[PDB]
Amino acid sequence: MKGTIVGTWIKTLRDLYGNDVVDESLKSVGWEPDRVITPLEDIDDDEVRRIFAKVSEKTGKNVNEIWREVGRQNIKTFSEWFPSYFAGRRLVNFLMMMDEVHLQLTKMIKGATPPRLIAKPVAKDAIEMEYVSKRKMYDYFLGLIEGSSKFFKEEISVEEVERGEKDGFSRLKVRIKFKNPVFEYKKN
Ligand code: HEM
Repeated sequence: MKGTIVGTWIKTLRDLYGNDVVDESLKSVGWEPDRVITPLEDIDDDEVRRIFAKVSEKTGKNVNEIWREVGRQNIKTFSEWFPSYFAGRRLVNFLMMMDEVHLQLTKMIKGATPPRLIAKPVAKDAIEMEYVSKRKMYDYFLGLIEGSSKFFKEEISVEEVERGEKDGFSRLKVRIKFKNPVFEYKKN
């Protein structure tokens, strides 16, 4: 995982569960509770999974529940660290932009494996978005969508069409319906 993001996660964990749970979880994996993660640092994914498992243990919450909660809250952390991506944006616009954003923010890393998040209109008031990644972070993905809905104050309906692994990649396809029309048919 890219260091910058793991950093936002540590902060989000502190905002949700407190400094004691977080400092202890970090120590459990050999980290200094106040460790400084550089932007381009490549934090091992399992190491992050071990931190979340420890948070799970200490909080009594299911680890998937924690990822879901971190995803909802991390949007707020994101708007504070990367305000430029939210500045005068609408939810549909924000989401359609994500696949490109993840590519741009990892292009400086050789062999980068960002999640693919291709989205496409499928109705005047709905889009289909497919999470594709080897990391299997379904709940984080679903939580970020829910958190995004809350940030932009735009109500949505999220239908999980399919989830599973195809050719080594975990995939989750959702259909996101908005309260109002957001698309119009136009000449291709
Ligand atoms: C403007 C806010 C956002 C920024 C700056 C951002 C940035 C990033 C970056 C740099 C990574 C690390 C990728 C890697 O190390 O390979 C990441 C991971 C991830 N992002 Fe975002 N992201 C944002 C919002 C979102 C949203 C809204 C979604 C979902 C629709 C999303 C889905 C994910 C997921 C699921 C991962 C976890 C890694 C994986 O599953 O492979 N992100 N994000």
